[PDB]
Amino acid sequence: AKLETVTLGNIGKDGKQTLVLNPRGVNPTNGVASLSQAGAVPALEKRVTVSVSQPSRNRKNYKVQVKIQNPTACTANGSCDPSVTRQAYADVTFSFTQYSTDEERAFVRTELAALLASPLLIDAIDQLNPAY
Amino acid sequence: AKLETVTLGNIGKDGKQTLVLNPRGVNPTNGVASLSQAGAVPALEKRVTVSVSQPSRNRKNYKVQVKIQNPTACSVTRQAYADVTFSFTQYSTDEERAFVRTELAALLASPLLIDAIDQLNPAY
Amino acid sequence: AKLETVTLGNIGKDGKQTLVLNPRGVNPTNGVASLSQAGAVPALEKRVTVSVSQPSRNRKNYKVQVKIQNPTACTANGSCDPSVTRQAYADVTFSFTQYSTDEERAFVRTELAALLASPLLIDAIDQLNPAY
Amino acid sequence: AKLETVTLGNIGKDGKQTLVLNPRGVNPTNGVASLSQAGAVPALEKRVTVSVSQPSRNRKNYKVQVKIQNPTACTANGSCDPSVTRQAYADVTFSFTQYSTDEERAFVRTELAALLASPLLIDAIDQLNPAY
Amino acid sequence: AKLETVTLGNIGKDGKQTLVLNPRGVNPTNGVASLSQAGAVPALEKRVTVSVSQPSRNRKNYKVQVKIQNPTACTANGSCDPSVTRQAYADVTFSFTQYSTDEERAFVRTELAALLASPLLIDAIDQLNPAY
Amino acid sequence: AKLETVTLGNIGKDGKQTLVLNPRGVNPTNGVASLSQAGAVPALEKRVTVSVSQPSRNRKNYKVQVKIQNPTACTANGSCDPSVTRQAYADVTFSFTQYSTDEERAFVRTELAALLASPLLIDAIDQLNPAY
Amino acid sequence: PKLPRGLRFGADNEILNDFQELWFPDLFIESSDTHPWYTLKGRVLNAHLDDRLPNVGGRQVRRTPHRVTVPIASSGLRPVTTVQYDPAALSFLLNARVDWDFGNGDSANLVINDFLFRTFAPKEFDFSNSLVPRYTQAFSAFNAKYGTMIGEGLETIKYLGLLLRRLREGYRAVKRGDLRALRRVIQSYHNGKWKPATAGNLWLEFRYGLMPLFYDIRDVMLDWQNRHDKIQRLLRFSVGHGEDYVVEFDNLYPAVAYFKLKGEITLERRHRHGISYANREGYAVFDNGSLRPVSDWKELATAFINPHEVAWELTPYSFVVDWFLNVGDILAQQGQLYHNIDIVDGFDRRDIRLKSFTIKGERNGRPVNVSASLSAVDLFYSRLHTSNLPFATLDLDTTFSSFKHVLDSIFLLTQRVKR
Repeated sequence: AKLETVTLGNIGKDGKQTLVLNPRGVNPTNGVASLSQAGAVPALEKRVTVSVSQPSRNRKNYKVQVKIQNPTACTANGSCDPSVTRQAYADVTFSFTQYSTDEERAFVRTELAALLASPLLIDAIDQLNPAY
Repeated sequence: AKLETVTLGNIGKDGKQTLVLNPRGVNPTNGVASLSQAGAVPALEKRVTVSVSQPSRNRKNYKVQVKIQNPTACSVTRQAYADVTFSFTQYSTDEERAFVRTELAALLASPLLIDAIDQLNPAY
Repeated sequence: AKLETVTLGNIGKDGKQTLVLNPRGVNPTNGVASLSQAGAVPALEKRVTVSVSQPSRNRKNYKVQVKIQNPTACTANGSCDPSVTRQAYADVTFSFTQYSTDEERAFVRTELAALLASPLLIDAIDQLNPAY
Repeated sequence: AKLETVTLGNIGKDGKQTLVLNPRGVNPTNGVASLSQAGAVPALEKRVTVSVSQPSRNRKNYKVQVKIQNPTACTANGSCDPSVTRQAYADVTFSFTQYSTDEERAFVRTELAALLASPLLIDAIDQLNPAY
Repeated sequence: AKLETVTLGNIGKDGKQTLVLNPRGVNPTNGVASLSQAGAVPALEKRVTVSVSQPSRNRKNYKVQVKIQNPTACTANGSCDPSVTRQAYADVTFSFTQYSTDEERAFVRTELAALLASPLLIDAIDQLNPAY
Repeated sequence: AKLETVTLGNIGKDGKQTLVLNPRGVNPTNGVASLSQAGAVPALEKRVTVSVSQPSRNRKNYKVQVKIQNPTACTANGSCDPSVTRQAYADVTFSFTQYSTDEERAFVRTELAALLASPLLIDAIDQLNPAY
Repeated sequence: PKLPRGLRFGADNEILNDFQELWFPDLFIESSDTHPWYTLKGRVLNAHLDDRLPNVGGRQVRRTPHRVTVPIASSGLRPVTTVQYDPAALSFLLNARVDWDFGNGDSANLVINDFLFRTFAPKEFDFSNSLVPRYTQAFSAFNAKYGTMIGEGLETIKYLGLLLRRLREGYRAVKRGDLRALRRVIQSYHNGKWKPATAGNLWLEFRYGLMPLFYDIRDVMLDWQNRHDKIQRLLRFSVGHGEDYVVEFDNLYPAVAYFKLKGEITLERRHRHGISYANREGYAVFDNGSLRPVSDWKELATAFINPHEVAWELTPYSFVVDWFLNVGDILAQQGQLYHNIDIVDGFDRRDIRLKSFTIKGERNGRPVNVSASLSAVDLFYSRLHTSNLPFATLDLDTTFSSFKHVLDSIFLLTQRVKR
């Protein structure tokens, strides 16, 4: 799972835009690898955090956290560069039993990916339509 | 957000199996819709719950939560589960929301997160 | 009373505009059906809610609540999406007893409907003029 | 907001009856005008109260109130005076900010009217059926 | 018959909490009073029951009983119904010989108060530690 | 809590009186503390015991027992040696649930300490105001 | 149209259950394909096949639409629902892994998915002769099996009535006004010649002067609620008998005539019948919109023992009369549980469920080896409401008329209490 340039293909509503997050580094204090949108102003960049939390004697459970934030530019008509106005967060938390199998783990993976591609969650998030 | 049968194809390590999730009753105690395997017994085994909590005195900041649960038996001997929580502000736009959805899907399909989930290896 | 696209035709001062509230759903936690006009910004849309409370043990009275919310745009000369500045609210709560009757229920409905159009309430809401 | 006789026609389930409410005395105790059936006894039976509380410490935010009440009464086989067996009533409110504009106030008015005319609310009201 | 409002102070470790106890009645069987906090909820209302006895036949000494309930009122409990999770019992019992004195009673009274106020009993009641 | 000289204040019935309480050693046979003032005979001296217990097969609560015995020593008119004539009890029991917190624990302590100074307990104990 | 399918309105616009649709619904035919496709993955005779062809040819099942009920009794008993699902042919998926290594260069190994087969469904069967006998003996032992609890309930309820009567005497003494005569009941608990000490007061000598009475009332009314619970649970008799029936499936060819699949399928069919009992008057029209809860039953009992009650210093009379009135209300409500108790509902159910199976492949010298797991898709399930009970029933009206009498008397007694 070496870090390196992540280029996610078609994304958004129409599926036309592409994203290029450059590899920054890894916070050691929590074992968190960080992925960053190519830019200059640290407040103006889409960010992703990948953490692989191994089991301990307090939880005895493997974990993967994947967090993604997108900030809004809201460029102001001058007077200086834009200010952070809105910020979309997403947080995925895979919770595996140590005995887990790569097979089940990939099942959970593609399962969540397909659910996030299906029309149900499409309207439940894009249009915030309660599941009903 | 209509509740109906969901056919997830190309899933697994090699993207071959398929999951048929039929809907159930929306939990009125907290307003959460549910889907479960085709059945019969796996219906009460596999679960996919969806909720969209609108703003409140503690939320502000819509919170869309999607939980997945897979118990493996042979009596349930193991239980895998995942939870996704999107927090969106009131001025957020569906452009933003679909961007976020699609980005998260493209990440889960990207090599890094398959590496970090399937074999559980930190990015090093 | 199944949900579906509600199209109010003529409404407003001169009676020329029309409104299309699209069907969102029903919050089941409180049994509240909701309707919204077509848009994208949750904070910038005309919304309506309908709720039907049956006679509880501590109430023993049928209730119908209908609310309408309309926010102002006040879109700025750039610098981001508009901002909610003003919020017009309307709330109606009709109430009967268990041996209530369809006919006098519709009677009260139509009575209030025509009151809303009579010139008294016209300038009472319109011009804020105390009934005098 | 002058007080006079109001004859509301096309009332009820099929919209054929008519109600004439003549004016009353504007309540000094709270500044609220009153209208009542043409009479005689129904003058003290049926009521339509209208009030407009101006901006204050509690009120900010003008508040317009309309309370309609219709008491159903009956005469037992042997009695003379009619005793009220049931009591209908509904309460409409519009809370409007100090910078509100009259156009939007009338929009709100007409929107509430057109909804009360919409089949959805007549179903949920006249028939007492949750929208489902 | 005790019908006095007690305005307590210096509650908790910080000493910045205050409480008020208003009488709620008397139990004309065992010489018991009742006092509560202002509110309408069992968990949010703290109980104080004092009781004074006199010799009749079973015993030859007085009894001053005092039972205080300080239920833990939780806010988030699935609805707006703050329930109880931890019931705080505080039971105090006295026994005075019929030939004792108001001086002796005041002596025990003040000694109890001072021990409670000192850092002696605080460590055994809050931190739960034995006498090293 | 801990063996130490506890300098009390305001004993008897005035804010000027004080009292010093040195420890007398703990008894491993039972585990109950003992503090009292300089002297030789317990009848002449003033005793306070404390005891703390933790969850076990006996109970499931954190029991804090406190007793204060100040027996009246008579040393003339009959009993030449110090004899206990009048005995006064001070049994104070604190019980709490396994999942309680320190502030829950100190709430009752402050309640009782300031109630013993409040006027209710003063005339309920000293004057023995009936509570019928 | 307003109400869901299985509901209808009453006289005063009250929610009611539509029997004509509940017991005699409109069946409809459906042919909704569930898995009309199968996938084979592997290699057979040195040929990797991964096509996806259909398997379902034609479906036909009769069944009933979706319905809703509402309890038709205080205890919350719901009426039974007529349901049908009688597929013309059964359905069972087989996710097997066929494979066999034959000589002269003949090997096969692959996995099948979403492959189903239709087989006969034995609908024609009836175990009435075996189920009807298993009611008479149960009824006969019923009274010998629960007469004890019924009798203790009958005595408990009378004891409650006696307690309420004594309380009513005390309250009437209060209302008329007297301090010494008010102690008529006080002398009924102390078991001793209690003497006065000073001048008391009416409400003071009644608010808690009757603590033993209050404790007794609470305890025995909780007692009655507990027995009540069981007793109404005792108004239902469901019994069923199950048997095994092995079946054979016709031959089938998942591949293109490359190998035959045979074997056996083990199922069991069980015939069940359940008889119920409730009122024979208001069962059709039971007001679900106006009833009291079950918690107030404990509320009233604990009210007098609650040492937190301010109405004793504002309006004792109102609070005590409301206590009386609500007790009488709950009593009358539960009364309908024992008025004209007879057969009101009856359903007969026939259901088939798989247990085990067997598979045997045979094409040339028994070369196939099968190690699969079976799962059904469609199972015969027919539940029909019936009113004709061709056998002696247990009419439980005579044995409950006493309870009805008691509750009516107690309600009269409590409603007789005036301000």
